[PDB]
Parts: sequence; structure tokens; C-alpha cells
Amino acid sequence: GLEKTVKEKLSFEGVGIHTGEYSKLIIHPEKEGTGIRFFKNGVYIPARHEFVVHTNHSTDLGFKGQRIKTVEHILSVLHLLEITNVTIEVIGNEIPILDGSGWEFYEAIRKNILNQNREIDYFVVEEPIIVEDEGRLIKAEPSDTLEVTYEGEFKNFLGRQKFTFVEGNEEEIVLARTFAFDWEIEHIKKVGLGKGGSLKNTLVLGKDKVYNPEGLRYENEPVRHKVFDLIGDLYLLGSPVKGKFYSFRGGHSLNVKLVKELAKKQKL
Ligand SMILES: C[C@@H](O)[C@H](NC(=O)c1ccc(C#Cc2ccc(CN3CCOCC3)cc2)cc1)C(=O)NO
Ligand SMILES: [Zn+2]
Repeated sequence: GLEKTVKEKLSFEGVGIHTGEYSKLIIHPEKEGTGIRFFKNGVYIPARHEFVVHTNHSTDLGFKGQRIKTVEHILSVLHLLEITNVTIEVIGNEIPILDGSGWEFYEAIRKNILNQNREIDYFVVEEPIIVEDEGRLIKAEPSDTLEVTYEGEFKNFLGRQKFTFVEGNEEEIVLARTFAFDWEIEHIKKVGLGKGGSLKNTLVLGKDKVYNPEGLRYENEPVRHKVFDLIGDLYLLGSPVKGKFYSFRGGHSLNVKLVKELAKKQKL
């Protein structure tokens, strides 16, 4: 795989699902080996784990005081488009949630991909590893390609559901919108989060009903979105990942721990 970047600067803007505030984005190409990094207040924040500052209802990165919330979306889009050198300038405190999915980012950056002349340093899983936490469990093991699976035990008519994402099936998860349960919203709000969550940017469900009149675009949109958010957090390794992964009720917290463990036991 050769390093990939954008042939021209692109721009994105919209309200953040948690901040409920308007935020703008400007992606400018970079030089080979530059890497994936954000640019805020004149401070470059590389897309690495060591830059993770808060992992809750979304993966956030921050440094020197600067803070960016919900970066797993854009990061996941780059993981599927295999981009390695680009600077995402962020205007605000959270990455615009757009419609709750990554279909827009994927299509816009997809129609502007530029191949470079340098092999990418894929992070390949050389040995198996597993992390656990309150029932949450994530197992990673070597694989000839990137394969992320997610299983989840829901409390509403969703019951238990699971889906496997293999290289070349992004078009089946990028359309996965974010999702929350009516009982969870109360918490997402009391904790000062989801201030921008709406039926137009979030999949609200109940004990036995789907609040969003549009219904689910798939029979497993929820777990599919978990695979999307896990694919983004998985980029926190500093380079595209190669291997297979199975997540059970995993959450952004575990996603980061797993990566941290992988980069800690793998090193360079
Ligand atoms: C998948 C996860 O891991 C993570 N998603 C999130 O954290 C996440 C999901 C959903 C939301 C939301 C929301 C929301 C929707 C609608 C309303 C308006 N009404 C309020 C009361 O009546 C019904 C609706 C208010 C709020 C917020 C956050 C992720 O996708 N991360 O990438
Ligand atoms: Zn998400």
C-alpha cells in the first residue's frame, strides 16, 4: 500500500453531537511520511493514542490544552480510505457529527484521493492479545487483512446482535449512524453530552420501538456503528491496522486500552 493523501484541500462543517455547537473543518494535503494529524489553535495534534485525553461516549484527543472530541469518525473514514498523510484543521471543540454517519466524509475524501510514492507502515498484529472489563471483551489476532467484528447484548428488542466487517465492506458500515437508547439520553444530557443529538443525526431507540421514523437502514446498524467507531479508535495506533479483531460489548474505553496494549507489546 502506498501512502495516500488528498489531491486538493477539502472542507467539512456541521454541529457536534455532544457540543451541539457549530464547528468547521479544513483538510489540507501533507508531504509523504507526514502522518495523520489535526491542526487547532496553531497546535498540531497527531492522531495517536498518547494524545487521547477523554474516552467516553466518544474518543477525544487533546494536547497543550487544545481538545478535539469525537475523532473516531473522521479517523475511521481515513482507516477505510487508507489515508496516511493529511492535516485536519479543526474549528471548534468537537468534530461535526454531520448526519450521525461517515458517508459524507467517505464520499468527499474518496472523490479526492491521491496516491503517493512510499509504502505505508501498516500496524500488523504479530501476536494474539485480549482485554476485558466488566463483561466487555476484545480479542485481537493476526489476519492476512483487516477484519473487525462486533457483538453486543442490548436491553431492548435488539437483544444480542453481531456483524463482521472485512476489508472492502466499508460501504456497509460507513452508512451506520450513531445510536443511543431513550433511557441513555437522560444520562448523555445530565452529563452535559449529546447536546447536538437529534433524530436527524442520531438513532434513538426504546425498549421496543425506534424513535427515528426512518427506521434502521440495516438489521444491525447499532453493532455496525460500533465496528465503525472501533475502526476509528483502532487508527490511534499511528498507522493503518492489519489483522482480525472481535469485540464483545466493547466501548471507546476498551478500544483505547486495547490499542495501548497493542502498541505497548508491539513497540517498534
Ligand atoms: C455509538 C457510541 O459509541 C457513540 N455514540 C454516542 O456516544 C452517542 C449516540 C447518540 C447520542 C444522542 C442523542 C440524542 C438524540 C435525540 C435527542 C432528542 N430527543 C431527546 C429525548 O427524546 C428523544 C430524542 C437527544 C439526544 C449521543 C451520543 C459513537 O457513535 N461514537 O462514535
Ligand atoms: Zn460513532
